[PDB]
Amino acid sequence: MEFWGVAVTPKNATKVTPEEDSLVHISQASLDCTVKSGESVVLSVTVGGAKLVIGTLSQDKFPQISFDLVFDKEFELSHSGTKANVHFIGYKSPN
Amino acid sequence: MEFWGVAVTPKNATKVTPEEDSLVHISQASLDCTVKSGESVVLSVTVGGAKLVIGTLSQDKFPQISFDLVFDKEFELSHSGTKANVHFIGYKSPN
Amino acid sequence: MEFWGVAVTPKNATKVTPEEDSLVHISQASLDCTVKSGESVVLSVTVGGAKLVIGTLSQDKFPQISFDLVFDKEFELSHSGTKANVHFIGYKSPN
Amino acid sequence: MEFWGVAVTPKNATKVTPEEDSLVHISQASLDCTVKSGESVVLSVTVGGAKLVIGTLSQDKFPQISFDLVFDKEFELSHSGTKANVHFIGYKSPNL
Amino acid sequence: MEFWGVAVTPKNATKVTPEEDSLVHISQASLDCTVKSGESVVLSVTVGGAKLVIGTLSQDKFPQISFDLVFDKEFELSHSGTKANVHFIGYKSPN
Ligand code: NA
Repeated sequence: MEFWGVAVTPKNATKVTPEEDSLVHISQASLDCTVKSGESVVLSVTVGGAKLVIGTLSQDKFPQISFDLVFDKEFELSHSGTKANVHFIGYKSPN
Repeated sequence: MEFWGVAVTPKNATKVTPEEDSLVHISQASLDCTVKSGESVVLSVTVGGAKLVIGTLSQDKFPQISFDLVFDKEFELSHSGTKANVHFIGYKSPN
Repeated sequence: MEFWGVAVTPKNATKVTPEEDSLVHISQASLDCTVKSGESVVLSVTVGGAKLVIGTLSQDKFPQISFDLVFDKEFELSHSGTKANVHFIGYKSPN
Repeated sequence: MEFWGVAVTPKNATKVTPEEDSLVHISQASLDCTVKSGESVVLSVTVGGAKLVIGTLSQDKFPQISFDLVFDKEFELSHSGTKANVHFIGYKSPNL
Repeated sequence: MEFWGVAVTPKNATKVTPEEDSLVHISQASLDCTVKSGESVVLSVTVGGAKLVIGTLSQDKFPQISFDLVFDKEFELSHSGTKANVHFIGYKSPN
């Protein structure tokens, strides 16, 4: 098992490609605020053309979420925030 | 292990059948809001005869829940919301 | 591993008996509201003559709790609510 | 694996000794209120002469915490509350 | 597994170097308040050239976070608080 993480900025999708026979586990998403805002930051993941909401963050009420997410194939993280980045952390492991 | 997720819309149940000798793990349920609302979105699962509440979401107070649920047999997810979908995410694994 | 859950009603204790060499894992407790109420719903477990509080729920502030509880021997669940049931969910696994 | 739990009262530190080659996993701490109060109940553990905060409870805002704590050796639980007990629950398991 | 915990003070980074083929699992971060404050305490970790936000604590709203973090190599913890320490707790295990 190895540390993994990525910072996802406004208006940009991050593609993540697990290595063959490996997984990416996402444990947490946290706001990295840029400008003070009450905006709702909707987190999404796209896997094989399906886009699912994985939570809503906000600076004042929901600054982070703890998760038990597992990805065996390529996925794309994105969010609706414009006044924050979202930092995803977890780990890689064999599958 | 493999990524798993489903979107559950108002009024309709989603029936999920774990593959033979496999499990579905549900890790999170998150609101995908359609219209701004303070409604309570009661989440239920039906397994065998039995329907159980697995949490209450709301756009403003409880927009997601993190879970450690495991299903070995057919189950049905539904919710009482009318102004949001609920997106369930987790993973499949053996056993 | 197998799905497990129980509904615990006002004023009544629910007894749960793990089979020999099995465990019951409780993952979640959620309010199943009957009448709208601000009451505090204190959750208890009794195991071998010890009674312990395992959380306090409320419809408005704490409608559910996520847990990592393990029971290898008979136990009883009860709560102090009168305007809701509490639905406990998790799984059985080998011990 | 086996159920484990202990009640920790005001002004009483509780020593817990895992069995040899075993661990205690603490999964939850919950307030067992005695007198209605907004006090902050700071939970601490001491292991090997180091005392660390494991969380803060309160009757109104934080009545419980869910944990993934593991202790392989003797430890001591304590808290700062005077108007509640704290109930700690989890399990024992082998640790080889 | 073995108990692991560290106290991280204002203005000081804490470097951790796991043993080879071992990991540090961090399970929680909690404020150890020094003076009453509503400050936001932003938690960060550095792993090589990466620096990621791992949550935001506050004495009044977010005094602790529970998470599932894994570090296999050197890392450094820090936070932006000035009116509290942050206590990070988890366990060491083989990798
Ligand atoms: Na399994």
